[PDB]
Amino acid sequence: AMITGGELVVRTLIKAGVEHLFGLHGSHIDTIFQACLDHDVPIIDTRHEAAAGHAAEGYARAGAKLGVALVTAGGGFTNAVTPIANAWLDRTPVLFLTGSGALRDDETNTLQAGIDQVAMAAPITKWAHRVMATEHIPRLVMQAIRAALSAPRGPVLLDLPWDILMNQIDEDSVIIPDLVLSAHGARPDPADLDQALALLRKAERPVIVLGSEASRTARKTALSAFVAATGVPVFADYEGLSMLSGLPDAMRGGLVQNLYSFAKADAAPDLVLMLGARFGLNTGHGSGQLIPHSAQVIQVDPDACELGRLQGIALGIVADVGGTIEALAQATAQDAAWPDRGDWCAKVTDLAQERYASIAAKSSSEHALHPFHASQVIAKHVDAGVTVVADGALTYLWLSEVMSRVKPGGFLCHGYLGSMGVGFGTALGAQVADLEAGRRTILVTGDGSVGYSIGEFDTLVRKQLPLIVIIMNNQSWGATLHFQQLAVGPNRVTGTRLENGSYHGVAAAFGADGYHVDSVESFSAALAQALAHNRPACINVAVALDPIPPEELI
Amino acid sequence: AMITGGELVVRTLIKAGVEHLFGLHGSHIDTIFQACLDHDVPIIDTRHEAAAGHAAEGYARAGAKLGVALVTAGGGFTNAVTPIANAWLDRTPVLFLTGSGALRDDETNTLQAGIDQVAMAAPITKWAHRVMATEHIPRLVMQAIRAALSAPRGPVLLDLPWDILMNQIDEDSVIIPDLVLSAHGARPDPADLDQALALLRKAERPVIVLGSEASRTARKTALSAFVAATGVPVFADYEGLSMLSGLPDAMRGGLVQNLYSFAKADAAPDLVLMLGARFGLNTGHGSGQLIPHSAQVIQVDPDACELGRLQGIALGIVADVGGTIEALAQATAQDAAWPDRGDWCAKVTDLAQERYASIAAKSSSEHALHPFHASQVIAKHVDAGVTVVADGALTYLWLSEVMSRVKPGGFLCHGYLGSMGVGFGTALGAQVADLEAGRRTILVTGDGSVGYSIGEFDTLVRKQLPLIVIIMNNQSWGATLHFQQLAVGPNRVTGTRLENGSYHGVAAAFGADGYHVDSVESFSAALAQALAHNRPACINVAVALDPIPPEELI
Amino acid sequence: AMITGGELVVRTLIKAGVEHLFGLHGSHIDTIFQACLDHDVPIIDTRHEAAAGHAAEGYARAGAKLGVALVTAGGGFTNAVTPIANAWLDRTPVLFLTGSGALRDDETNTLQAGIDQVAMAAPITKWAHRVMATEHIPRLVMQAIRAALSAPRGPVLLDLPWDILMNQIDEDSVIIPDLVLSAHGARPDPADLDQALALLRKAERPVIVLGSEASRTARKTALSAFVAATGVPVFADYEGLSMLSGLPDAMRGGLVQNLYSFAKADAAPDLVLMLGARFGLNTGHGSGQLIPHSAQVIQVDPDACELGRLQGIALGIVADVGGTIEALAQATAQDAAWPDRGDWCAKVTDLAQERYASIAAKSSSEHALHPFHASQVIAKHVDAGVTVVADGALTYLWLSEVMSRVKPGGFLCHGYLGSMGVGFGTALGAQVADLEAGRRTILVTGDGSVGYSIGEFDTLVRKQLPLIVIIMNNQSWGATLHFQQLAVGPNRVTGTRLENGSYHGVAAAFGADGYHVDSVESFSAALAQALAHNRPACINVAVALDPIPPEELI
Ligand SMILES: COP(=O)(O)[C@@](O)(c1ccccc1)c1sc(CCOP(=O)(O)OP(=O)(O)O)c(C)[n+]1Cc1cnc(C)nc1N
Ligand SMILES: COP(=O)(O)[C@@](O)(c1ccccc1)c1sc(CCOP(=O)(O)OP(=O)(O)O)c(C)[n+]1Cc1cnc(C)nc1N
Ligand SMILES: COP(=O)(O)[C@@](O)(c1ccccc1)c1sc(CCOP(=O)(O)OP(=O)(O)O)c(C)[n+]1Cc1cnc(C)nc1N
Ligand SMILES: COP(=O)(O)[C@@](O)(c1ccccc1)c1sc(CCOP(=O)(O)OP(=O)(O)O)c(C)[n+]1Cc1cnc(C)nc1N
Ligand SMILES: [Ca+2]
Ligand SMILES: [Ca+2]
Ligand SMILES: [Ca+2]
Repeated sequence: AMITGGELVVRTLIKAGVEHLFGLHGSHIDTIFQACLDHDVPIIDTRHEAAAGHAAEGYARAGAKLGVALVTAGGGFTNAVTPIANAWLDRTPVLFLTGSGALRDDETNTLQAGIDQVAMAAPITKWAHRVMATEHIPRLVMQAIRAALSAPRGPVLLDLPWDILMNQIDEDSVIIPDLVLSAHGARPDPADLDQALALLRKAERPVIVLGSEASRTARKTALSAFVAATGVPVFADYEGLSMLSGLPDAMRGGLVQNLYSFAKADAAPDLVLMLGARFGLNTGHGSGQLIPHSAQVIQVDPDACELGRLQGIALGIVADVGGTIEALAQATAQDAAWPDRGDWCAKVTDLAQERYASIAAKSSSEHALHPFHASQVIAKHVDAGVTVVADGALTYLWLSEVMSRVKPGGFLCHGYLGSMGVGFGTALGAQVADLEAGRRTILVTGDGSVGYSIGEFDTLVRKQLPLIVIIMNNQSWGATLHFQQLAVGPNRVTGTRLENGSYHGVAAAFGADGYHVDSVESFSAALAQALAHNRPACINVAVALDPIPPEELI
Repeated sequence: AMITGGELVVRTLIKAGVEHLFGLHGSHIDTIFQACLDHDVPIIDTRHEAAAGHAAEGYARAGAKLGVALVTAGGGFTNAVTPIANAWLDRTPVLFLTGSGALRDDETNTLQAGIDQVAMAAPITKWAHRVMATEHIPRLVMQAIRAALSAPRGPVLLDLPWDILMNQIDEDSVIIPDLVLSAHGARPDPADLDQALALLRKAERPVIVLGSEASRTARKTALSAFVAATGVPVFADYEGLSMLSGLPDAMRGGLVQNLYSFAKADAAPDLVLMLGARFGLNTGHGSGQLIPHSAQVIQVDPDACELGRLQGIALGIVADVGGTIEALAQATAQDAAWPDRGDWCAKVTDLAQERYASIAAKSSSEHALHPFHASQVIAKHVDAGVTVVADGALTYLWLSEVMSRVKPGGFLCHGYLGSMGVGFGTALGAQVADLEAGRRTILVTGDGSVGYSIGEFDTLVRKQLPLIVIIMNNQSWGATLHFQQLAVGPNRVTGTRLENGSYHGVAAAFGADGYHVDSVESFSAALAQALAHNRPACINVAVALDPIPPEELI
Repeated sequence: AMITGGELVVRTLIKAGVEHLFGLHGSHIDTIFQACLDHDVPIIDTRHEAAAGHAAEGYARAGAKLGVALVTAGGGFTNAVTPIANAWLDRTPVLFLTGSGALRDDETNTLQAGIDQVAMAAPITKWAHRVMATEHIPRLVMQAIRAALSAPRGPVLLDLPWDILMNQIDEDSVIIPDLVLSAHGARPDPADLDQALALLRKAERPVIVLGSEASRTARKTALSAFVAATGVPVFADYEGLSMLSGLPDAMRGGLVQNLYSFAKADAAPDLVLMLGARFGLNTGHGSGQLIPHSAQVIQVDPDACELGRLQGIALGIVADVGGTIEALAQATAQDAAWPDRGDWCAKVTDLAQERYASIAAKSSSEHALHPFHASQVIAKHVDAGVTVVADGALTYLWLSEVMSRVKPGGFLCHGYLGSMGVGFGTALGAQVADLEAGRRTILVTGDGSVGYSIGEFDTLVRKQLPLIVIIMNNQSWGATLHFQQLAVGPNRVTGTRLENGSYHGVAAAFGADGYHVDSVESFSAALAQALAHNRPACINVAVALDPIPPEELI
């Protein structure tokens, strides 16, 4: 009859539909651990709270659902701050559940207390709040979930004092609310949708650019219907890329990065329809190099701040991206009078091929394995049944060159934070979500980045998650070493070299399969072997450092 | 060719469509004052930054547009804090432009610097930011405006360093952006809209409740079309009241407080459609006294946190309230005949009438003028050409009982903050907005509350604003004195009596017309005379303290 | 046996030795009001929380003790923010006690809640904290007081939820702690004190500069002993000025401002001993105009950040200023071998006279009363039995010219915030403290500044505080109008004129004595008459606008 506050948390999460949590144990949060045991709710316990926080992100991004992180008081929270900051800029729906010092014995200099965790998370969350009463738990947890899941998606910090969690109350008096929040996002006014479709109809070279919000809602059947009716080529940033996987080949522009060479071929887009894609790092800021200044821009984003923040736009609609794609498909289903644009769809594909073929001709593995050749080996295994998680710096910049011609089930790369090392946790959580959908997860990381969470091979083995970790070992912090050589001088390299360590040996010591390769053939076999087994795998790949990816210079 | 940073602010403001500013001069913000002088943009300068901030709120609320407050470094900002907090909780679109210490001489213990103004405003603003470069001004001002105007509406702080404002750049080097933000808000998914209407048709006693976001968008014709087609009675909180003024009489429930006596009469609403109305103070929190626990609730709000915040709902839609109303009118114009609902509308009217009649029978002006009788005198002068601003606890609690039967052009009352004294500034700015709309502003306030900004009679006289200030003088901080008597004891009054001061004398000293009255006949005459003149006025009304308004008890 | 949380607050304040509180009533904080009634502890209730907050500052500054402000939830707190910011930069010990929304019904959109008051005050307090349990009240209130009173002095925000205050607990179980904090501040290491005294002994032109921390501890008998033994001239900023009142005339350098002309007469100080005085607005930043670059600087400040922040120093000691003055006196009491320096003490006095005599020759009241002549009239009445509070801009800049030759009991002027209008509240609280010591308080304010808190004449009358309010009426926001004329042009004056209002008429309407004067003779009589009566007084003084004070240009 009397239940704990931690029991109230879990019962509310269950009603919200959460099936997995990611965390690291603390006594402060044991009531949640105990309640999850009773309800058969798995908590994937990691070796670092950061890895657990990133895992919650990866699960959310790969699964297009809510991710739930569970950390303890003090160091538990502070270790989860990078994940929060990452999810903030990436717009990923994660409920960060954290313990804190009991409300009683406030200001007593006790263990794991004395830190204002809410204030620390306030600048990097949609909502950061501390629970003041055990009876408030169900409604506040549900409020937190509603905040995280709504447009634009983002992290929420819910702080649960040890006091509030251990407290026992009458279960018959406290109500557990349902998640009553519409799955269909708000759509544009018909007049705005008409104006958008009217501009798209008279455009000579229209282009659609998808952002992260297009991935969160994942209206794939609606997207295909709109694209098949209009015949407009679709581009996407890293986070929007997996949304292109269900589209016909002739309509796939790929990553927005290869819209760079369009100005030179006098093929700079006439109209650009930005759906969730923001003006920033991925879309070339307000330089006009990707999104042209001469082009008329229709931008749809749940945040009005983003509406033409770095560039003049022709139309700015505040609405949900999933709802807009749904609306665009619905309106165009009865239209049936759209221009051909087959020649324009051929031009965007040829220009993307022009880029890829140019890089291939300049790449050679005559002495050491070229990063681009290493990227191709992975690309050969990438389809709708595979989630690719990208970390490192040169590693991801090289990998992006092969990603726009394959159709991944998921592509989870760096966002605005660009924080090295987030990939391991991200991929771990992604694999948990991929197990549900019957997909395989592959992490492509740098030798520098992998060291951040290399202890997670233990978690892979303990939890039997068949994640394949590919380390692009160029014996250094690559892109930073490249900056030292190019921006300062060839003899000005310090603190960027990493000429030590057997990463596959580390993985083997944790119980995971460890491969080490230094050629195309050996890497091909190791990757094929890793895919064939239902085990955690590490593939340490010896890769050349000298080559400069086009995206580094740009 | 060379223009100041202040010029960039003003040129962006003009391109945004702002015609009035409210502020207090400072040397740090002089470049904005000088630029407004050149462009003939009037800055209504007050005697307190709080009044200027409140005036911008009142201008925003009465004119259903963007209010712009303009304050200086240090104390200029800190004096604007209450207006910011008030605009935050009330959801009013106000751009707060503030000066700050120069970026040069940072951390030099200089005049009006040394306080982190953004950090202070961050917990109570949609966005708070400090400009780092003069070149960034136009895009940042525009971004701030887009943030303020978008759902849910709210205040934005733009911190503009003296250094940044004084700096001069070539006018052709930085472009002034247009306000490219759709005036049409996002609307619900057709499926959600159809479920809402399906519930509305099936309901036996359906009710609509409007909130602040309905007033901000002001889709009056759409609301009228939707209401007439469905025949469903409409209620509103304080801020949504003026949106009932264009609606047919039989469909008017008045203020949401009227729902209280519906449970006793077995007439508790079967269904309630909440449009912008949040679960909180004005709707009876989660008590179920106004919004019944047994009712099926359709809630429409731009913020997902609010959806079923304190009470379980049947359907939670995240969308713009104005866009939703427009979508509801559009859908109900082209569907099947809706049920009559004539008898239910009559029941709503009669219960509101029975409350009004019950108070009138218990109100007696023998010995001293009764607050309800004083409220009736004002009520006989309220219509579409009148904006009523309410302050002062017991004052507005009594005044609310007469506001449902009348149809004001605007009704600006306390929100969640419930800060005494905000009314004067609010009414001052509302009068500026009413002047271009051809309306008259009347402030109804307490003797305690008026003292906060009593120096604004000077501003009324200097700027020739014909605001009528009605002071309900019960010679005390009334409601708080009642709290002491009811909750503690009869001999337990302390710090709540104000048995001093001729407020009509104060106004006269500032040059305003000053009336002192103590009866129905004398107050009627004074108010009639004040309405007949194009002059600012103060009517000091001696009123009884003992009467307890129904709304105080509940 | 069972007592409220508000009772615990008052019992703790009593044990701390507080005899007065300054506030404005709210139901949220009624338990404190009720407990003060029972214990005969006066709460000076004002007409604005800002005035109450400033009153707490003034009481603290004039009394050299702890000031206690008491404000309610929501608007109560936000109205008190300017006082907090002012006390923060001024380093004045004030305990800001604020109500807030009950911890139960957190996140319920209820009255006066939903604002994070702690986060808003965090950037401008030594400590901002919310009380989480009724049992914690006594220890946390005492902790707050210890924080405010210790070096450097500053404001503390203690947030007391309505919940926590109304809660009743067993009085026999909760202990009320004593204030156990040493009144003698920490002193420098003997080696540092020796090095300081050794530099002072060989110096040709040594000067002592006192800051606010010298006033807070007020070690007057120790200061005189050190000055009489060494014969070093003593300067002070506005806040340190009253500490010079017990010194011999030949040792009084006055305000640090007249150290400006020392470089021209080749009398730029050889050594400067800064005691609590910071590098900033009052000491001419790091320009070298007051504190020379060639001079060796010994700086003593409880904050290490301040130790040579804008200028190179020779010795930096982190210690309490009161403890240092005590230590300097103790060491020099047995020394008795100090150089004469009578000629240097004569030179500093002559240079101060040179300044005063130069201004007098340029001042004329032939057409309108000159601000300097008006300042002289006040100066004639200023001694150890008088506290002078200075507001306005030109008003205080002119008044500072006559202050360095009189010996005020107190001088409370603007600090770094420079916030216009703070003077009324400041003076009101100062008068309460002056009633204890048998002193009279005189506020010298501008016509612009007085409008901020002009309703406080009511409080003066209600509480029978004999404060004399002198308004220097130049029909405008003077210094800002001067900036428009000098920095932009003679025809570029907007929003700075105030050609309306009878301020004495306003004061008379509130029940206070109202004088209006426009000549030396009439002002002399009005001031003499105001001093003769034990009543609140307003002296509206017609004063010339055109004259430019030397401190404005500098
Ligand atoms: C009472 O609180 P407890 O939860 O029991 C814990 O916080 C603790 C217990 C006793 C002393 C100090 C800390 C402890 S003790 C503890 C186990 C440490 O395991 P380890 O194998 O390192 O040493 P040992 O105890 O087996 O000798 C954990 C995970 N926590 C929670 C925790 C999680 N993540 C981070 C970053 N810091 C933490 N303190
Ligand atoms: C331009 O800025 P850069 O400093 O060069 C850097 O931030 C970056 C990020 C994205 C693309 C290119 C460079 C990068 S790139 C980089 C090297 C990564 O080395 P890694 O071995 O993982 O991959 P690779 O580049 O050698 O293939 C570092 C250390 N940083 C700074 C950094 C430090 N610590 C953390 C948590 N995150 C970071 N991003
Ligand atoms: C329940 O809380 P209460 O303390 O009773 C109070 O906050 C209140 C009471 C009923 C409705 C709304 C607010 C009220 S009501 C109230 C008295 C208002 O006096 P006034 O003479 O203005 O009008 P009236 O009641 O006599 O008609 C005060 C001082 N307060 C606290 C307060 C103090 N300072 C500021 C800036 N805002 C505030 N709300
Ligand atoms: C150099 O900056 P300035 O803007 O000129 C100003 O801040 C100032 C402060 C100290 C000395 C000189 C000027 C001043 S001086 C000033 C005029 C004060 O007029 P007042 O009638 O009170 O006295 P006087 O100068 O005419 O004798 C104003 C409005 N401001 C800006 C301001 C606005 N609102 C608040 C709460 N505090 C402020 N300080
Ligand atoms: Ca690498
Ligand atoms: Ca009243
Ligand atoms: Ca003046």
